[PDB]
Amino acid sequence: YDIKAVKFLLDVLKILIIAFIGIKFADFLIYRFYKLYSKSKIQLPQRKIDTLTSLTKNAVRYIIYFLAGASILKLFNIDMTSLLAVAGIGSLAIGFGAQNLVKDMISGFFIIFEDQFSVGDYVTINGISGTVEEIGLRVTKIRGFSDGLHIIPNGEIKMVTNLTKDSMMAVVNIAFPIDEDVDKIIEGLQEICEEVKKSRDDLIEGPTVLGITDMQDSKLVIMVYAKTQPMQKWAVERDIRYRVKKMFDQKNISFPYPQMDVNFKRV
Amino acid sequence: YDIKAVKFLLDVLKILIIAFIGIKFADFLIYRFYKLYSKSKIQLPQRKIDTLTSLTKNAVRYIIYFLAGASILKLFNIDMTSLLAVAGIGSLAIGFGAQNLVKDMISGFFIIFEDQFSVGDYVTINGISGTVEEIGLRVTKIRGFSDGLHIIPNGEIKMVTNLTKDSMMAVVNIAFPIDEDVDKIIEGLQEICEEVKKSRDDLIEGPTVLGITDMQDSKLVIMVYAKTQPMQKWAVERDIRYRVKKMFDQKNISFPYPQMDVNFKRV
Amino acid sequence: YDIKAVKFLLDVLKILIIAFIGIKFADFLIYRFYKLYSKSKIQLPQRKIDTLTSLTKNAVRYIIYFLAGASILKLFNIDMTSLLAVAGIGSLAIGFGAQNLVKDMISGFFIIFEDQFSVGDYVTINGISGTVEEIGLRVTKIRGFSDGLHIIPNGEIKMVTNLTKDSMMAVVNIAFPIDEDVDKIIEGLQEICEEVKKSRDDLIEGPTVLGITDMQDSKLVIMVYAKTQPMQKWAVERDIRYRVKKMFDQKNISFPYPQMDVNFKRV
Amino acid sequence: YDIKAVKFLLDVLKILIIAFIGIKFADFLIYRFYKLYSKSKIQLPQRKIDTLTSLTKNAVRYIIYFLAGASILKLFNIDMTSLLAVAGIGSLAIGFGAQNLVKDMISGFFIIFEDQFSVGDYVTINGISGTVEEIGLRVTKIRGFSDGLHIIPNGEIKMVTNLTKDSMMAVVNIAFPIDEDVDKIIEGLQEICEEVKKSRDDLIEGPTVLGITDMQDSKLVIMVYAKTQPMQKWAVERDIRYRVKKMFDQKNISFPYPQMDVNFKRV
Amino acid sequence: YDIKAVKFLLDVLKILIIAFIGIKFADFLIYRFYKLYSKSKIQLPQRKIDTLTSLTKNAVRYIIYFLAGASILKLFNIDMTSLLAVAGIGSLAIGFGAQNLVKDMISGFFIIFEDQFSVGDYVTINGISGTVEEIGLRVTKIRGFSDGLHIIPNGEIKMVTNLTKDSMMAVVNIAFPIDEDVDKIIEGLQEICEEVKKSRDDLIEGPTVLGITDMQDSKLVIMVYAKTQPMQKWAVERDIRYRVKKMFDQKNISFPYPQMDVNFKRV
Amino acid sequence: YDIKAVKFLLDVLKILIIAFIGIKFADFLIYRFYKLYSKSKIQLPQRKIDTLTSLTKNAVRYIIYFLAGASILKLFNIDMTSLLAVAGIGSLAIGFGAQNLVKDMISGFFIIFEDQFSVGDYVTINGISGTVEEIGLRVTKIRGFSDGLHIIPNGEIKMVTNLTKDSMMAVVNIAFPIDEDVDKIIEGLQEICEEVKKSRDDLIEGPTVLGITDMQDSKLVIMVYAKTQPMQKWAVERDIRYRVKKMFDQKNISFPYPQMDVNFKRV
Amino acid sequence: YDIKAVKFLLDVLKILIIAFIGIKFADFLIYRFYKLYSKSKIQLPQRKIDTLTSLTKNAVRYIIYFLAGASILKLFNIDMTSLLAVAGIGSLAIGFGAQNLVKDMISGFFIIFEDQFSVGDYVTINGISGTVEEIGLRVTKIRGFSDGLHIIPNGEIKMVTNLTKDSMMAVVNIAFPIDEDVDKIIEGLQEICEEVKKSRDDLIEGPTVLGITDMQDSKLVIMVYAKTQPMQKWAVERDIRYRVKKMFDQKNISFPYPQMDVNFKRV
Repeated sequence: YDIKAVKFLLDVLKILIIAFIGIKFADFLIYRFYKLYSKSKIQLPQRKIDTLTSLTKNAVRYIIYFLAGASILKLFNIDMTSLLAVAGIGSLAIGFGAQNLVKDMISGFFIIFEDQFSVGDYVTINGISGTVEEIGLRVTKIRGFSDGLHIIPNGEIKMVTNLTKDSMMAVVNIAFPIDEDVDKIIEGLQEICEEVKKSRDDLIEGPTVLGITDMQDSKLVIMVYAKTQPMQKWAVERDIRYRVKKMFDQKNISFPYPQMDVNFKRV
Repeated sequence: YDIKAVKFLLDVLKILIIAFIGIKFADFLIYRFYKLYSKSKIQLPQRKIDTLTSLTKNAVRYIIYFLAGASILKLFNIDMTSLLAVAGIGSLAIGFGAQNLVKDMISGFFIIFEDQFSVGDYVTINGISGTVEEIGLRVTKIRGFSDGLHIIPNGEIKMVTNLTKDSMMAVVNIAFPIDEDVDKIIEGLQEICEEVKKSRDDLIEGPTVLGITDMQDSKLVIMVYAKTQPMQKWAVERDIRYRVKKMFDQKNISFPYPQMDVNFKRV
Repeated sequence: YDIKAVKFLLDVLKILIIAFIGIKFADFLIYRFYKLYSKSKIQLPQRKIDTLTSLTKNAVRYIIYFLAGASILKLFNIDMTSLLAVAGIGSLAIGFGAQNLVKDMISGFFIIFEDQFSVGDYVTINGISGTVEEIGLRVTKIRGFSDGLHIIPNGEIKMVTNLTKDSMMAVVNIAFPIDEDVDKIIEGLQEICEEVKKSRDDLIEGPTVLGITDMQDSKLVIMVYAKTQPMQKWAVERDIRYRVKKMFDQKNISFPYPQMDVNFKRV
Repeated sequence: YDIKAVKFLLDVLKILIIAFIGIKFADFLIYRFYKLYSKSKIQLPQRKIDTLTSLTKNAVRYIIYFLAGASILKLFNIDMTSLLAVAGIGSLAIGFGAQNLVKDMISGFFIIFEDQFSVGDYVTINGISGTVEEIGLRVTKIRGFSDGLHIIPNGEIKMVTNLTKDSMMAVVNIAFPIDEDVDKIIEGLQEICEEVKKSRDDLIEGPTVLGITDMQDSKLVIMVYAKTQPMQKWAVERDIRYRVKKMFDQKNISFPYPQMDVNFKRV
Repeated sequence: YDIKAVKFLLDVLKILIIAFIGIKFADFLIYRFYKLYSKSKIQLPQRKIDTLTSLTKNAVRYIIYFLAGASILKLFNIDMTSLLAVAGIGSLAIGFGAQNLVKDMISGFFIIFEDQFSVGDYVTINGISGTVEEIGLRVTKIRGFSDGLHIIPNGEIKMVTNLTKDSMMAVVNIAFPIDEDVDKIIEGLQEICEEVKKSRDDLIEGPTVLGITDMQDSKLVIMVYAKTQPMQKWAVERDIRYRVKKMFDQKNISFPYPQMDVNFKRV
Repeated sequence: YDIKAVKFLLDVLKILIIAFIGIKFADFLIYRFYKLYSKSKIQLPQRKIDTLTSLTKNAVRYIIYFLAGASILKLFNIDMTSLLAVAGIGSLAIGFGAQNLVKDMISGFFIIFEDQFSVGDYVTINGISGTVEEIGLRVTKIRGFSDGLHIIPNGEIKMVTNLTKDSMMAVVNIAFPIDEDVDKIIEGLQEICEEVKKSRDDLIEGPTVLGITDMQDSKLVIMVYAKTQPMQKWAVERDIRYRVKKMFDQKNISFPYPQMDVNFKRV
Repeated sequence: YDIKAVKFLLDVLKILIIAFIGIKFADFLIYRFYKLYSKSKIQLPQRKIDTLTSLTKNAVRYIIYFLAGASILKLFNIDMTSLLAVAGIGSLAIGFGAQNLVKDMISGFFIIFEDQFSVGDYVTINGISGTVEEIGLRVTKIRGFSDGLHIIPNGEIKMVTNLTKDSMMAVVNIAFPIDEDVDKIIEGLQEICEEVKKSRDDLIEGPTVLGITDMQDSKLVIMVYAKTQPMQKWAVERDIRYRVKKMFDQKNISFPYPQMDVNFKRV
């Protein structure tokens, strides 16, 4: 007439005392990871830490409940494989929904750690470009000129192209009619290059004229370029453009107006 | 002649009393999570809470049924691995169909918690732009001017670019014929910048003229820009455009009409 | 000389009596879930319910067969892990092919439950727009003007933008030559706004003229807008367009004809 | 000196007699599911059923071999988890390669069961449009006018838009110069609407003129529309187009020729 | 002082004799599946069968090694779950990398079995079109006119549209100026239809004129169509085009030259 | 007072001697698979084989460590399921990161084995075209004319279209004004066909004129085509183009200059 | 009255002493893998190594905690399958989030090992082109002219096309009016080819004229090409362009101006 109900009550008593120990233990650890991060009130307000700490506490309570519960269910002869094919709906949903969060974190870790870019560089990252403002661990902030502030999760960084770095390149493609006199234009472009090499202090390499970079229908295109100091690219381009307009005027050279020629019939 | 039928009836009696205890226990917990969320009738109507609470109750009944059932099946010597390869069709279908729901909730949690944007900012989020109206946990609402109200699930937020924030940037690209007189145009643009810096109180930085931002075929393009107070961008741009038309008129300057030039043959 | 063949026949007899019990039990449950949903013949015809109920019954028969079978196979010393790596082909194929069905259902549940839109609103949902006609749980129906009836599964709803709701916005972008007289045009547009504010009862806000919304090459574009009652947007726009044509006529103002200017050589 | 070799030979004898029983059992079931589907020679030729039945038989033979084999391997002390990590290559490859097949079947089941469309409707399904010819369970056939016969697997049906159904809408967008006389044109369009309302019997709603649906550069566009009987849409549109050309002729109205205006310099 | 070393050596001896038996057994089965497929040298050269058979043999050797090895490792008290988390790297990599192969085979099976197309039809399959040359089980070959020979794996077949089949449709959209005389043109097109109905034997339905299929700016488009025998579509279209050019000539009708009209200022 | 510490030390001694045996065994196998592949120094340099063999050795050391370790951890009563949920992070990451590698190898195996193309054919493969230079097992090399050398991993081959093979097709679409005289042009094109059939030895089929392949606005297009020897396509097309220009000259035929016709107003 | 509490305290003492041993063991191994990589301060600063080593240490502490903890939880009768469905959320999230890291490493290994490109070549890799600056194991650095520095993770390398290598090809497509004299133009192009073959030392093959590579509307296009030394392509093209402009001038040949011809009506 059975004396195993003893081992039974022993076990359910073990599960209960261990779940209690675990709960108090965890409320202690959450309170400590609380107060230690609470008085050095740097990275977070006591409104966020509150909701975050409450969130941690609730997660640990529910986990501990589920565990004690399924263990005690095991004791009343419920099958743990069926219990697994039910709890595994949550294992799967959460486990996979969280993978983006983990991808963000790993990616961010390498962005920060490989110094792919620092809190001031101008970068183009996934078709969007701007000046980096914050580098978080999960998320990166980047303010374009006029574009507004872009907030990009780190997992979404396919390629990150960094302008700046070891200086930028400024480039102007100026187009003339094919029609036109090449050597005159090229000599005038070089005069602009010299005037700008003297007149600026942000440029490290150029300006330089390199040949006919392109030829098509009724226009031929020549390129001037120049290595500039970080964030000066556009200033230099705008300057070169102004001077090129001026040189179109003084040197009396035709503008690259589109140029058709038509045959006539009257009827 | 066997005296194990005792341990057998003992077991199936344990499964049944535990499934009963679990069902009553859960109907109690659902009734409490019911009435506690029921008289503080804030976020939900008693039509929604009804269907939602009925839904929870039915899910717990079906889970408990499945558990008791598979355990009793285990008792009649049915294999739990085959039972698993059957129940796992549901574990997989539900577990993965729900991963979007979980992704939404994680993403939403970070949107709210990192204050990526507040209930008033103007944001562009996945090619769609508008003024945010609700920030849920699963879903975000965003009303574009004329666009209608966009409802976006949170898991679908690749990048969220926020305009507004620390002020916007207003930009006008005005285009003149290459043909034209640069310094006159630039000086007049600066007169418009001064008149607008005086004439407005929403601007915090500009307006400012920066050089020849672009040059092509028969037009050259100059840019004025100006940091404005949140949501004033467009007002400022429209103002600057009006003034620039006016200045085209008074200063007598040619409009940037497309400009071909054609050669003739008669035949 | 063995007396375990007894426990053996006992077991296979247990598996058989349990599979029998399970089959009768389920044909009973299917017959009840049948007749209860059968005389309240609302949502389904007795041709659909027949094929659906037959389908349920066959699924339960095949599952029960597979279970009894794999258990009896376990009894003749067949390994349940190899049996698992065979049955798991079906666990995987079905479990994952069904995940879209589950995704549809979850999504649909939230569409209905968050009242994202009701059986009358005009919505644009994944590049397709129309008037919603049915809101199912798995699938949504939406009839565009001329487009035909679109049937969209719920899992395919990335964003659902809802026009209507708290009223629509009607917008007309009218374009004039840059060439033209701005204040005359604007005053005339305001006369059209006043005449339409008087002459209609669907509009709740506009009409209103806001500045030069755009300026380019040989055209400048002005915008009139107006908040209208649900589904009136287009009536209002068509009206404003008519009146704007009329105002081009009476006020004698040039149409925005594209405007080149060409230089001549003869040869 | 061991008397367990008895239980050993007993076991391998059990695995063998059970694999034999299983093979004969299955060849019987395949032969019956053969002859029963063989004399009602409706949906399949005895060339297809032959290769399909041969295919079923071989699959069951190979599965039964693998099972008996891995069980006997278990008996010579081979580990079933390593055996699992080998067989699972096939469990995974097949299990997942077959998921499209399962997706097709589920989708098709719902297409047929929700009567999303019947064997005659004209549907646009994933950018492709045509008249449905067969509705299978795995695959749908749809013949476009001139397009050829499209065969679409059911799992690939994102949205299925069905034209026809509760009648179609025929739409003509006729464009006139802005230049032109609106009320004359509108009255003439209404005369065409009346003449067509009289002259046809396939239309159920229109034809109707609704206002200036669009206005741009040198054209303004008016829309006539009309609900028609299934598959008459295009007949009605072609008719309305013919009559509109006729009305351009008789009423002497200018065609919407693109309309530039150009300024001259000679040089 | 232990007499279990006997059962130990017994076991490792069992694993060894079973791995030996399995290896000889498999080399026999590979040699037979070799010579049986070797003298009926149809589908394969004895250079392919050699490398394929060698490949099979090596796979079976390595699998048998891994099995015997992990079993003997189990015997020296190595844990099979850790062994599983190592071998499962290969289970996963291979199991999933092979899923495309399995997808190809399933898809190909259905293409062949549902006779979606035969070794002569002209099909468009995933944006690519051509005449089918081989129908494999894994891969399909399709030679476009000028395109070269396309080799498409079967798993990549989303939709397969088959032209040919129950005949093709040939279609010519001829465009006239709006300017023009409709009934003359239509009557002339019908004369071309009659002359071609007489003059060909590949057509089964047309040719036929159906109305104004389109109207825009300065062109109106009329469509002639005709059901033709498989692969004749293009011959018919080219013939109809030639005849339509001839009819433009004889009947003296204006070609659909783009038609602007321009206003002049001199300055 | 326990005499199981004996079986304990026995076990950990078994794990240690088996890990030692396994390590020496593997360093031997690596040294042999080393020296055997080392003196037939064909496919690899002794710098690659060094780093590759060192890599193999380190992988086997770490695997053997992990196994011995987890087994000894099992002995001190550490749970192997928790150990599994930790090691499985690596099982998953590696197992899935390697699936591309396996996909490449399978695909490459079939490319090589089905002789889809050989080391000289001109192929277009995923939008990129070129002449194949190497066919590896993991990766394929393909050098475009001017394009540079493309290196494509095998798993990335959706479709591979092979030009060459049973000869190429050369195609020239020449366009004339609609305006023009069709039979003259066609007869002249045939004279070019004959002159080229005589004048070349790389062509196997053409050249041939087939009708009006296209008719539009102000141009009608005729096609000449011809089956050529592998890699001659372009030579033939270039030749036919030259001759067609020559024939435009001699036969005095109008070029297909775009052809508008304009109406005039002065104001 | 139980004497198993002895084996109990024995076990938990075993778990504790093994977790202690493992912790000290690991802090030792981390300190060694620290100091050995610390004084050879090459690839890393002692700021990075610090944070990386601290990171390793913390990871191993948390893993060891989780293990000891779950083992001791197993001892108080907590179920390890439920414990597995909780820890598996992390196994899944981390295991899958890290798969990109693994993919990068494998890919990079093959890039380095197959010398697909070296630290100087000019490559186009996923639509982005530039000169390679660093080849890491996880990530590749590539600086475009003007483009800025692109940092690409290795897993994102679909195809990597390498220009340079066995020399580059420089290509110029020059276009003339159809109108024009072909043999004159071709002979002149050949004179430019000869002048450039003499005048350069970077070219290894060309320059060479090959026929009418293209013919259309009012232009015909001829191609000159030439194999050049690595990185000279563009110099050569720019030179050939300059010379071709010069040759348009001297030889007096018409530029390829777009060429319409128009018919007149006055009204």
